[PDB]
Amino acid sequence: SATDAFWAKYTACESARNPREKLNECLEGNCAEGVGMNYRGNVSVTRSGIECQLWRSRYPHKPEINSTTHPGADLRENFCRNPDGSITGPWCYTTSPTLRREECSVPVCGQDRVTVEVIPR
Repeated sequence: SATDAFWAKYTACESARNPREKLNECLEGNCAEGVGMNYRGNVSVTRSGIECQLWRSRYPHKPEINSTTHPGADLRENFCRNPDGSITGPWCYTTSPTLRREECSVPVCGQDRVTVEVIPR
């Protein structure tokens, strides 16, 4: 990227961007800013208890999204991402053969809560 590079980040952090606290936190990948483009977390499981598959690991599911199309997105071994712009949030491809994909529960930035509720045992 470069300046496509600055927009990528700028876009993703347009809402948390005024106060430097609010805006760094965002670039600091750790919590989700609206649907979670800003997110360089560390959460390897879906909201239901399932273990995310590797981004390059391409079995049980073959991903259309691949770090080889989403220069963008940090499709770093099996963490939870949001390379598309999903309403539900940073998601991941499950390792359960009948669950292609599911979102992940992640810390929101600022008003701490959870992106989506985690399913009980």
